[PDB]
Amino acid sequence: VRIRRAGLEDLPGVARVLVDTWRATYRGVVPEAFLEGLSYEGQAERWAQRLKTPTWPGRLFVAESESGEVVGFAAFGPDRASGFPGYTAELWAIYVLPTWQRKGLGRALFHEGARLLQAEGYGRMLVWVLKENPKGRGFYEHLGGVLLGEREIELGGAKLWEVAYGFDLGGHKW
Ligand SMILES: CC(=O)SCCNC(=O)CCNC(=O)[C@H](O)C(C)(C)COP(=O)(O)OP(=O)(O)OC[C@H]1O[C@@H](n2cnc3c(N)ncnc32)[C@H](O)[C@@H]1OP(=O)(O)O
Repeated sequence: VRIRRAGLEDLPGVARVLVDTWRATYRGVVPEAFLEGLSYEGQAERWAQRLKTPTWPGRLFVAESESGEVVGFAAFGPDRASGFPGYTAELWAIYVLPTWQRKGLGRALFHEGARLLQAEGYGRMLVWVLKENPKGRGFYEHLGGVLLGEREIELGGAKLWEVAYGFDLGGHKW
């Protein structure tokens, strides 16, 4: 239903959306061991430390169900040294619980963050997504993202490919 900035009380819910969607989306792509390892508590604490840090440049958003549960979230911030001059912002994470997907929540989250990054003066934003994640890829391609590059990372013990999509913030109306 609605999108808003996250508060500290929203984090336990943010952590569940994160872990549950990671588990549902990366089955057979990211090692089972690693996926089983994710922690609701660990995740909630990590975001909590960030939210509590006054100088943290990250921006957090959550998507609410009709009754108010946190069923989606998105984090935006400065790029994390991706090596693409001209791309100063990055979509750190965006996840919507499987059953709440394809109802416009991801788009709404995306637009809210891009709007804020635009107001903060970032010219362009990129996003990294697993080469083997059709869901996220299809979503970004549909939204206009242009393929920028790729890199191999290692999650769990697995070496995996990741691709980047670029989006224009300046000038565009989000
Ligand atoms: C940010 C990094 O972590 S990359 C990882 C991204 N997260 C994941 O892959 C986790 C699994 N997936 C999800 O959480 C969600 O599906 C997301 C975040 C990828 C997308 O959010 P959703 O709410 O499902 O998409 P939403 O309903 O807002 O779709 C918006 C538009 O994109 C289109 N779209 C969304 N996904 C796809 C897709 N996979 N293929 C083609 N089109 C798509 C929708 O049809 C819609 O089109 P429309 O505006 O013309 O009607």
